[PDB]
Amino acid sequence: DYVIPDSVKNYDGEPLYILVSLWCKLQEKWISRNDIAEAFGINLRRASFIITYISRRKEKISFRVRYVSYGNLHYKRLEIFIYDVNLE
Amino acid sequence: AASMIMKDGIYSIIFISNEDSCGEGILIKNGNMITGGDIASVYQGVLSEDEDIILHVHRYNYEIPSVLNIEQDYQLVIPKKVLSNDNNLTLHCHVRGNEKLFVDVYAKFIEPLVI
Amino acid sequence: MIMKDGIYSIIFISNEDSCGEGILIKNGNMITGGDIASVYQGVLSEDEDIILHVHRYNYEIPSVLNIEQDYQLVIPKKVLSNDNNLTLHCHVRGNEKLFVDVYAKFIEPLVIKN
Repeated sequence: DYVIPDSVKNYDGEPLYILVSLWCKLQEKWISRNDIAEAFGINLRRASFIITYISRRKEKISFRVRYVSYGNLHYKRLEIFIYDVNLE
Repeated sequence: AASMIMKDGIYSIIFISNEDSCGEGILIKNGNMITGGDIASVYQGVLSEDEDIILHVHRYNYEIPSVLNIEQDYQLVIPKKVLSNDNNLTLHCHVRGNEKLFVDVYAKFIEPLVI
Repeated sequence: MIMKDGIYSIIFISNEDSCGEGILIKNGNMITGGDIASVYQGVLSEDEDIILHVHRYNYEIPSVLNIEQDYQLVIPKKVLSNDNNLTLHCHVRGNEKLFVDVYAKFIEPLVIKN
């Protein structure tokens, strides 16, 4: 299913996307697909969708999203930076 | 500097809304017709061949919010001119009847049509 | 009877248990669609089984069948109908041990009819 980084071990109950967002906030850096899949032991399709879904939950997560060159490998990928998360 | 009728075929698209919500989809152009979809919505339009393209957007997956957070069917306006590039397109598409609401679409050509 | 023109969402699951989601569009005898990593095309010869060509455009993401080139899928007509739900068994041409199970759900007819 998925693994929970030691960074955020103490949030076992929260839904995956909250868990990911919180972890992201703790990196303070632009996070891509591969960064997430790595750290949560999920596959890449799943990692992409998580980013997509997070970006649609603006009442919960405050973030920015750019689409940027990497590599390259002359392509762009979606990266996300998560300011903070509301759990109330 | 070229009109919106350019190559028939299949495109991948990436889009980002004015509030930085995003999505991934595919899009197919076939004559005067535009069809495509993603994980939560589908879209269609006719190339009126003289005007702006009206693209109709319908949500089929209610577990996931619209990228513009609209809770019914809406329409996007796609500009007549598109400007072109080498297998890459960047488009500004606003919601019909409200210009402050929009998506930036990054489209990449994959393949011609088999017929 | 015969499958309806329109836009379909599809879910597919392989024998290696990878799964994925895509869209599929039917426009007469022309079948086209794709997902996050690959796209597909075929024509309904309307007398045989349908051959569907799968092309990978994003190799940063694995095929659900873990094939890392272009391949062909076989879709049998027998199961295609005019229902709003469809379930399909589709194997790789020349290899039945490699396959995907597809569930198709009808969303919407086409804007210019026939």
